[PDB]
Amino acid sequence: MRIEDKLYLNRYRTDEENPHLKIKDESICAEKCSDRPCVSCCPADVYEWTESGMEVKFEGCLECGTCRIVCPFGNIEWNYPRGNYGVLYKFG
Amino acid sequence: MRIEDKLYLNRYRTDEENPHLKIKDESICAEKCSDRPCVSCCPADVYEWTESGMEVKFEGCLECGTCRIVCPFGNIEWNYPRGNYGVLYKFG
Amino acid sequence: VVTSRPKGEIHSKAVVIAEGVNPILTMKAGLRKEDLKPHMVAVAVKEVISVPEDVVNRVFGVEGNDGATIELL
Amino acid sequence: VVTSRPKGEIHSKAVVIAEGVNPILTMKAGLRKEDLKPHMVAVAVKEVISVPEDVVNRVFGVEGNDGATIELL
Ligand code: SF4
Ligand code: SF4
Ligand code: SF4
Ligand code: SF4
Repeated sequence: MRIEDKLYLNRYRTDEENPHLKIKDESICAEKCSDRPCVSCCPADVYEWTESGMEVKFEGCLECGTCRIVCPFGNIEWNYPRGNYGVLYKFG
Repeated sequence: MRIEDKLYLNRYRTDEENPHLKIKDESICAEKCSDRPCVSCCPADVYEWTESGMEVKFEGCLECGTCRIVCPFGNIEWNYPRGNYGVLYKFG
Repeated sequence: VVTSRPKGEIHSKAVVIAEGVNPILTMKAGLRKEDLKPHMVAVAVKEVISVPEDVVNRVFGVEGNDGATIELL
Repeated sequence: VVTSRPKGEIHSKAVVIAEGVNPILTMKAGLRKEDLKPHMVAVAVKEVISVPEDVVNRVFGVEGNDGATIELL
């Protein structure tokens, strides 16, 4: 709600059929992870840990790369979106 | 010429019949004085050493008091102008 | 270079990996034997705020395509 | 207090010599046994420049009856 007000300002070409943020193992995010640093350090609120699993709202991804690096267990299959997709920064 | 452009900006009530800057001894300014610090340190160019004596243009005096103090021999009879006379600083 | 495009295969005598941080393509070339750990990088969050050309002059103390940079601690 | 006025002679039980620098009237009261030497004073020359209320806001980085002071060395 709060940061998706500011993500509305950015320009995107969303690739909804190709999620570039896949989580390799959902069970590592349930019992192996304690603090979930992918949620607390994502500048775009992409990751939200529900009890249904991890909700990865990849459409707002700013392609920074923090989630892949801050994740201690490596279970974020992180790619850039394809060419002409993802954030399209105007006056970046 | 140069500083009397800026002395024109000030407001004066000149007391021309009562010069408040008198020089006590004109001979001290001719042979006893070397550098004439009353001329070179007067913010209003009041003192000008001609060969006819010292020209004291007391009408532009800003009543600071430098001349009386910077004079090494004490031969400046320095007074303030009378009440309602001299500089009249607007937004001083 | 192979690309995400369908018939995309560019042939070259040399390849310059100038792709910035997130060394995804550097690790494919054999360089960067590990990934970035979260002490080699800094999360930098930036806003571009529309301030209409004369408040920029006033709050920075400048005028007419002269700029000022603030570093905030 | 005697003044420059014609019938000017003000009688008072005490006289406060709050007349600033150039201690002319302080020396008449017996205090200030000598005059000021030119190391006890500083010549201060000041200009008041008309700068029209919005360039003041721009060059000082302020707005709306908030002021800034520069000390120049
Ligand atoms: S960091 Fe790795 S483990 Fe912890 S939650 Fe995000 S993905 Fe699951
Ligand atoms: S890339 Fe930056 S924005 Fe997209 S998910 Fe990972 S952290 Fe959040
Ligand atoms: S300083 Fe005293 S002596 Fe030297 S010129 Fe001015 S008045 Fe004459
Ligand atoms: S008072 Fe200040 S201005 Fe008037 S003469 Fe002495 S120095 Fe020059």
